[PDB]
Amino acid sequence: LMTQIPVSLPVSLGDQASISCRSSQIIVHNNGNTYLEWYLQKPGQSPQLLIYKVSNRFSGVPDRFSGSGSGTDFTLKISRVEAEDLGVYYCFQGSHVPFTFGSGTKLEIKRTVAAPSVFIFPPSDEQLKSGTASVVCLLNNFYPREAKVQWKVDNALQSGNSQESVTEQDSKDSTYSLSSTLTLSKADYEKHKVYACEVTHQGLSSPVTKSFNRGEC
Amino acid sequence: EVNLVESGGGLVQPGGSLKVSCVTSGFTFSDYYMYWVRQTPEKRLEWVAYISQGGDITDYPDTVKGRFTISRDNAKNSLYLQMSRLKSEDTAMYYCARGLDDGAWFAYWGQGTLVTVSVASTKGPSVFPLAPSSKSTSGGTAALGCLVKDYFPQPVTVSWNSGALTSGVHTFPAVLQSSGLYSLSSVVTVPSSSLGTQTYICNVNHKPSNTKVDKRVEP
Ligand SMILES: COC(=O)CCCCCCCCO[C@@H]1O[C@H](CO)[C@@H](O[C@@H]2O[C@H](CO)[C@H](O)[C@H](O)[C@H]2O[C@@H]2O[C@@H](C)[C@@H](O)[C@@H](O)[C@@H]2O)[C@H](O[C@@H]2O[C@@H](C)[C@@H](O)[C@@H](O)[C@@H]2O)[C@H]1NC(C)=O
Repeated sequence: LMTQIPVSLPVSLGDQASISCRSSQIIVHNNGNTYLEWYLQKPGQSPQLLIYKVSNRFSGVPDRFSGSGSGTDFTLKISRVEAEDLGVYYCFQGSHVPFTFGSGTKLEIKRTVAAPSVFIFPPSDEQLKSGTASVVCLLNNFYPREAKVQWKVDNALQSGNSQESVTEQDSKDSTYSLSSTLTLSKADYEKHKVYACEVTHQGLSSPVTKSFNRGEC
Repeated sequence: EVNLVESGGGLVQPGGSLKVSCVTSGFTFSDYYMYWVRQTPEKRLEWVAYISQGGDITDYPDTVKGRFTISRDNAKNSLYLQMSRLKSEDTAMYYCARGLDDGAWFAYWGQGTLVTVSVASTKGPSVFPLAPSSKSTSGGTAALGCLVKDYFPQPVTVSWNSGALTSGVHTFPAVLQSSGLYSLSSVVTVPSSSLGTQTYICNVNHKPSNTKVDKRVEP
């Protein structure tokens, strides 16, 4: 089997990174080399091959990636981390059955702090008529990932009718985005005019709030 | 160019049966050992099966041994995975892969086909809009989108102007609401100046319920 450490790996561009794996038993086939491989699953895509047979770079992989290892420990090294390299890496062993994968190591690009562009989207009539109206608050492109989102209906802290959807890091600028939806039934929503979404972020000194005035037409 | 295409998965109930297939293109199918790999919701990756070129040599991990059967039709360059007695744990993304004569397992991966295993009921999504009336126009750029509410099973594909709006698109991953229904938002940010001329439309698609919805978003 396999053990992959570390789980998370914050790295700055240009930095070097090392991800290692330890198979339960010494991994070797018909002495036909150790069949240990490394995969990169970029976000929103299928995994791809980087190195196979411990250190052979698959066609198309840039030389910033290299593999090594002995007996039971193998390591993947990235000499200069570039933006395109973010995603989850997996080691894999094909020398023994069952063929096993490592749990994965998520590589995240350390970037300069950025503030989220908060947004509030009140429910459009088309869902209001249907009943359940949801007010979505968007925290666009920020970093780090630490972000608190609290709901203030008029001044009530809605500790229930909300959920969060956080994206993976974006290779265009290494940021994240988050969405919180306050899902209300026509009545509850209808009962109050103003709805506020309060954001607190590391690059955000004074927690910004985002509110609107309820309406109809 | 070389590529693999998996197809044939959807919602099947516990104890049921499904047969996923994979179509080869760009290489001599009959010369290669083929594989079936799966990724669970928690993003765990697992090997499912392999089959020799002739079709006489195959193997599977104990977890799927006996319920699954891998087959291939060299005539039509397709690879099949017969799944029987499905369990909920079998819920995952199934990929087919091709290796290298050189000594590599998965050099070529397909796109994957999602197999959901539950007693739930297929339900189409309600493509709602997100109006950027005023509390969003921060200047010369604002965000907007379509809220794809209440649907099952996954997945739901969203597009903007049928692919004529790539950069700027922020489609968030689905959240399993309380109702046992998924919900997700696809937002995009555009220059306030673009509004009007730039006709913005999101094309939602929930194949599992033959739902093909389009929605024009505006100021
Ligand atoms: C460039 O042109 C081509 O690539 C054209 C295709 C090649 C021409 C026909 C090749 C005919 C031989 O095919 C090879 O058969 C081997 C079995 O005899 C496969 O190896 C087996 O793969 C299994 C699945 O993973 C499993 O690992 C077996 O243990 C493994 O057999 C072992 O390794 C062999 C190399 C031998 O040393 C054998 O003694 C040993 O038991 C070949 O599969 C490839 O290699 C293995 C290691 C794995 O990486 C597969 O994914 C590779 O495809 C198979 N060759 C091909 C191309 O399928």
